[PDB]
Amino acid sequence: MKTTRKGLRDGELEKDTYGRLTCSECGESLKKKNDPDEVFSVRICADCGREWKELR
Repeated sequence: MKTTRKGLRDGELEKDTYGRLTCSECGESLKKKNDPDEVFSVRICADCGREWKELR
């Protein structure tokens, strides 16, 4: 899954006051899904139709 570090530089994701990676295009905080195998957070945009890996 694409990493947030990349999306940010591209201008798709943005950091909030609480360091919450959300799609700057929508503004609304993305829905974080469970990650059993992944040891990090994952932000998926149901509006844009994409996913990003956020390292906490």
